[PDB]
Amino acid sequence: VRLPGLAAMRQGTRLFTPEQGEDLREALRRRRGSFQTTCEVTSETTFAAARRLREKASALAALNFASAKNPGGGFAQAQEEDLCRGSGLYFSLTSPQAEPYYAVNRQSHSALYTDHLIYSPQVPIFRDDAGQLLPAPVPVNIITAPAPNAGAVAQSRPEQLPQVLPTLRERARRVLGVAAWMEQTHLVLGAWGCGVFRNDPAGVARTFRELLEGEAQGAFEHVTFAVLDNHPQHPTLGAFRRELESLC
Ligand SMILES: Nc1ncnc2c1ncn2[C@@H]1O[C@H](COP(=O)(O)OP(=O)(O)OC[C@H]2O[C@H](O)[C@H](O)[C@@H]2O)[C@@H](O)[C@H]1O
Repeated sequence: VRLPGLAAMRQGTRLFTPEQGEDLREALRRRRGSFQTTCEVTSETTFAAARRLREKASALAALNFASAKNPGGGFAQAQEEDLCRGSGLYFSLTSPQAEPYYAVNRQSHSALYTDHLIYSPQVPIFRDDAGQLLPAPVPVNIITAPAPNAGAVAQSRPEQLPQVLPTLRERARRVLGVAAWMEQTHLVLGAWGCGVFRNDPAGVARTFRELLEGEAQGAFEHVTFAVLDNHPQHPTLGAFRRELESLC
């Protein structure tokens, strides 16, 4: 039997095309300065921070560290795979209205990818990190967007190297712009493409904080950076702790 909430979420899945970029900027403009934004940095999984926040959250959204080319990246240790094995996210990402995001990214033939985003609303979370069922499913909105593949740019098209950071900065701006357009109050962010995509975890942490300090200042109630780091040296998490300290 089909799981509860899957059909409503798949039916409501929506694509933001790159020609909507100024619609998303204006939504950020219009929402600037609405609250006192509290921003933590934690050790939890994206979905752990989600299930924590949901009882305080009018409008909960979390960022999927997405593959540009096939839904779920084709599945092993990555965040998007965490989200799919424990939620109905995959049923949304394979929806018909989302096909253009995967189709155009493939035709792009560029490691920086395009500026399409997938908004999946009310995605049921069914399991915790240990993998056990949940009493009741807890729903979360998911913005899906690929960070530029810094690793593939360096190994395949170094000419685009100077474009990695601008690309990541404008794309992060559209992610917050989607969240503002959908009037979301609580954002679960993280180490967007600092694992398999090889981006510099210091760079994405400061790019986030720059926008949270400028264009997106006050735009959301509560931002949670849920950076999972199992490596003993803890360099990813330590980069977001270090870089987000002034803003909290
Ligand atoms: N379950 C998790 N929950 C929260 N944070 C996590 C989790 N797993 C890892 N992190 C942290 O988030 C950081 C980045 O996790 P990554 O998934 O590599 O995102 P990307 O930007 O590199 O590219 C994702 C690609 O890899 C996949 O194949 C996708 O399909 C894409 O093709 C990790 O280093 C962790 O510190």
